[PDB]
Amino acid sequence: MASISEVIRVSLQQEGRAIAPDNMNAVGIITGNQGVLSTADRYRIYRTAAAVASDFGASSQESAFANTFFDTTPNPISAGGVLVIGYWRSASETVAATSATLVSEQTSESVLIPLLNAINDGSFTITVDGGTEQEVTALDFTGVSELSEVATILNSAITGATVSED
Amino acid sequence: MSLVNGMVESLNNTKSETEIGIGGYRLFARVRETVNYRNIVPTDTLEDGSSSTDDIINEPITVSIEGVVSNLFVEERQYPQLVSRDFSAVGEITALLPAKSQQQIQRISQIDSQIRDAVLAAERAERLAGKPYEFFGNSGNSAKTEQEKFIDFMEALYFSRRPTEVSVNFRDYKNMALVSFIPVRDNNTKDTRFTADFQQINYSTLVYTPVSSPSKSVSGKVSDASNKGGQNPESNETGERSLLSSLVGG
Amino acid sequence: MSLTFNENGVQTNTFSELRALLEAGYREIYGTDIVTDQESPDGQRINLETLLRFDIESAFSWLYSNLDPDLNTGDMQQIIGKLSGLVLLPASRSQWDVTINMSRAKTLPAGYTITDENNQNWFLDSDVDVLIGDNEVTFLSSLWGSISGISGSSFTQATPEIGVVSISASADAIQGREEETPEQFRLRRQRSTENPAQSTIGSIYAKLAQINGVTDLQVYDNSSDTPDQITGSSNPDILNGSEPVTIGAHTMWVVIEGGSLDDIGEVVAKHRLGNTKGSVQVSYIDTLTKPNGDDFQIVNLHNIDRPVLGDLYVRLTATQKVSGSPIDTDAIKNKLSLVDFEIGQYVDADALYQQSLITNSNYNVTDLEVSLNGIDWTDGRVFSGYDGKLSISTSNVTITTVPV
Amino acid sequence: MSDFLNQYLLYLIKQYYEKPKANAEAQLLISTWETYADFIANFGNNFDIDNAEGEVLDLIGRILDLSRQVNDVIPASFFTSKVYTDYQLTDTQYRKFLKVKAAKNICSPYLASDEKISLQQVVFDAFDGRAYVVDGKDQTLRLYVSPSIDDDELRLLINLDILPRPITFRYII
Amino acid sequence: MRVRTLDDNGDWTFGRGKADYITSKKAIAQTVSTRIKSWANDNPLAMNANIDWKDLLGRKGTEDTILREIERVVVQTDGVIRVTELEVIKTEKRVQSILLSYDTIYDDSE
Amino acid sequence: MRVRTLDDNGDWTFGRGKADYITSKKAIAQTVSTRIKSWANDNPLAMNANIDWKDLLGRKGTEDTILREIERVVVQTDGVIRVTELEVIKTEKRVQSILLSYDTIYDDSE
Repeated sequence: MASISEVIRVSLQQEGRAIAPDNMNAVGIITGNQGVLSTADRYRIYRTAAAVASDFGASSQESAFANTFFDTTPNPISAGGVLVIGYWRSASETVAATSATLVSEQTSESVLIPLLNAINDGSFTITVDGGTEQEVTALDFTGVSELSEVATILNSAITGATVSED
Repeated sequence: MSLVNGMVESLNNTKSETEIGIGGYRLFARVRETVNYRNIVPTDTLEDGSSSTDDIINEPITVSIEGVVSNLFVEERQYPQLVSRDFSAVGEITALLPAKSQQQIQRISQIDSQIRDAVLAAERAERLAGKPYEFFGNSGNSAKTEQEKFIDFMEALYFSRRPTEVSVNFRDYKNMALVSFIPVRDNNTKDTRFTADFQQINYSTLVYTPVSSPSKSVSGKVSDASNKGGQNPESNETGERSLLSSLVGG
Repeated sequence: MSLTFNENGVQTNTFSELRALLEAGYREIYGTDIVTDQESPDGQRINLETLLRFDIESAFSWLYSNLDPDLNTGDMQQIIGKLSGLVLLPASRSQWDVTINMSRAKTLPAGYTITDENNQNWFLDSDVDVLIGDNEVTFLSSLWGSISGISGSSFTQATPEIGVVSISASADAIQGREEETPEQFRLRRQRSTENPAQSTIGSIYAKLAQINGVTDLQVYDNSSDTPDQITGSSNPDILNGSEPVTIGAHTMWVVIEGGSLDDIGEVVAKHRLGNTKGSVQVSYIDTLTKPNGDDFQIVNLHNIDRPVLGDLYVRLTATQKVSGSPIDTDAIKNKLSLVDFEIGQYVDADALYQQSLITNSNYNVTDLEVSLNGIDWTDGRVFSGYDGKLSISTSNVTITTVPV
Repeated sequence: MSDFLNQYLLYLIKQYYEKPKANAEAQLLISTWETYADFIANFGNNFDIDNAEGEVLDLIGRILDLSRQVNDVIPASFFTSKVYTDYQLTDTQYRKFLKVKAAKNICSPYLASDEKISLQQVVFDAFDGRAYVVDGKDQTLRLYVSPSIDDDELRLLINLDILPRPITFRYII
Repeated sequence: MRVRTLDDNGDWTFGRGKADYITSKKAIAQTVSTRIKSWANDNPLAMNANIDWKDLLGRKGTEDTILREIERVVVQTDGVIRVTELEVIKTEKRVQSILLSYDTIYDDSE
Repeated sequence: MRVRTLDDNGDWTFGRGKADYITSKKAIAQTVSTRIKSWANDNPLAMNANIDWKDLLGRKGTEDTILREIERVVVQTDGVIRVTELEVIKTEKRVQSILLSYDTIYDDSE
């Protein structure tokens, strides 16, 4: 079944255009409720009521303020602007213990894959919990078409930790 | 009538990049290029003050193109004109037709080969209705210079008495009828300076048609019951064949 | 049993079966237990689609239903009737031979109209050739049918040439034929199914029954080398036979009534291949060119016989059955009388019961029989006579009621 | 995927040729209509005197005035579909009698009639090519037959007048 | 305007009659979404159904005409008013993705 | 259009009626081939039968008009559409041979 879709696809816009507060109209609403914006996640950027709801729920007063925000007919996003929800610690935030992370460089997926597919054998040295040095000596990256696949390969290789691509 | 119809069918003629010329003959230069949208607004002050609107009768757009044709035209940046496809058998729907024996089939084959020779010319003509250039075609003979080609194509279009499609920049109007073609030849330039006024043949559909434009394979199939006038067959002479000998007895 | 054209005939699936088929398909494609089915939007949809398809299938059922000479009843009856070269007889203008008497004998074109007893026009297409004497011309009624009139002087002098004097004609009418109804056509066709056969035992019957005035018919052949026998006949009903006749070998025989002698002779002379036996002597002539390029007229003389009409006697008893609901003899007589009888056909008790009942009949029949000489009934058939047509007059149809 | 289904599915626009539910549904409609198309196409196949059994044969009888009731007894064609009484015709015999009757309906008293259809041609393809008519002397009609027909059948046809016969007839053995 | 809803992958929906129908402002969304997808000389019952793809993705130099024809199809849709559309990537391999935004007849009630 | 075939040397053919007739696409070929060969003021029943040879091969400076008239004859033929013709040799002794190519109404069924 060779679909029409592989010569044209028509879908719905998914990410909120992923813009940044550059212009003057980058307005904020500061909450104090540690629901989803904890410290080090001090802000989130939105351009529609529904997204604020999905991160905040139409019940929480923050989504209510977003609703009364975007409901203004000439609202800021109509002139190159964004809404942003902040967070001031109202009372005794408890930051849950995290696990060590390692975020890699921004890789375009158009250059990482062509360079990987020639690399027959693998080679890593990683350490988790300061344990014995782990060396990975076989990663047949030849059969890889997207970063999700190399992510899975690294996940299978690095023992004691999980590998994700994002 | 409706204000909505305006934008809707204002964009109904979109100019392709290939830039059909006077119908495919782009081998001249457009010195000037005008269109004339006109309207008849009845004059006297309209009657009611509440609803007596809907009184701007539309008009046939004319398109005037004056240009020059030389022996050697070098076209700057325009894509090739490619022959349009013969999408006639798109819905062609056989296999319900009867089972009939060989040389009963082949008799039909001979009849088909026999009248295809007499219909296929006009069939191609209707397939290429808007654009006459690739119907008449590039002249192809090395004797005729380029002004030969422009004049004989223009005469073919003019005697053709069939509407053509004409492209002003930003619009490729679909049914222009050649109204006036004046080529002029000064005695100080070997080129030909020609002014051609076309007039759109706009015609809408009065009757209920569910299908806008079907294939040739179903165009007659979805046609509504057509009407012809009466006639007195008992008073015809041009075909007054006698009664077949197989009928007088019976 | 969905739309099976089998030995059993045509079995177009019933509407419920078609709906079940479509619903089963829709159910398998979309939803095993989920999609709704009736008195519901999708259900009404399914109903519309099944309505289209069942329209077509009932058309199939009707088309095969009209492949049957005993059920056709319509145009399809004639389409199946063209399968032999016969069609329904056309309505014929009634003829009327009258005496006109004009003072001059130049010419008479189409126009005339007479006998205002009825709002009628009886025109012609021919001149007058004799003086003021009573010279006869033939008029055709303006109404195609069994039109007729009696001798009345009520002529409407439409546009008379001179208008000499009244034209009262002698009383004799040719009825004219009303267009043949399908009901007659069914029996004529099924009986005359051998029409295109050109001079066989059935060809004579089929091509004589086309004659403008014929009413009842039979054909006979004696194919044996031995005389006084009958083997081939128009109806198989008499092949049963074993009853005397007086005919010769290698001989046909026509019994016919109502046809013009000219046309009957035309058909018999065109379609006979042997000896012919009969009293009336029909004739034919034919224009043939000699190889020297001359002209002459052969006369084909052939003998046919007109049936000796007769009577028939019926021994019938009726049992009326609701206390105080007596039979009506008159209705029974007028029904049992109206049975059309074919030429020399066996009248048997066995069919006459069906004609001895009327639409709402309170009486049963328990002792019925037939006889030829007003007496001496016999429990089964009795023979009419090979050249004898029969009727059942209201006079001799005797009915005996039994009270209850 | 026969011709009917394929040529009709082209009326599915290409948004819907590949979505499985839509294609299946369109195929469902096309299939239900396709059984009617097949029925119309096979009507000719399954109707004529050859490929006819049971009621249609009887129908043909009543269209050619020949009921399966010949009131005579013929031995059985012992070389299930249908059984009748003894004194009726098993199908195949009644088929080929109806063929003979169809012939004799369009008879003519000419053995090589150039204008109209002859006796010889129509009796010959009545028996599908196992009959041969030559005249006699006292208007006898001698009739040769292939040995693939029992005497019972032919003597019955002559004894029921189903063979083509203008005035006189006979057979030969 | 009603129209039968299509599920995620875009196949048809039967059952739940009068409820698998999209009401509005989303019926326009679905109808534009798959009016774009209607190749021109496909349907024998509408041979100018929508824009001609086999003759626009198979020829060099049609991006402007792709965009003009998409605007034509969208604008000539029962329920839309305006458009705001352009190209967002530049054939990231060779496939270009264009961004199309239109104002339905709804959300103009103030 | 039917027309009696001619054999190799171009004489007429009788016999095999309805079979010595050229069917099509070759009937056009034969008919153009010998329409070129029809001198103008020959036929008393068509004195402008085809192009005038006694007044074009007997006068200097007619090559352009020879070509234009050949294009006229060919194009005005029942069954042809276009032409593509020019001169291939240059009077190798003094006879010039021109190359004539035309698209019949056939081979345009795609």
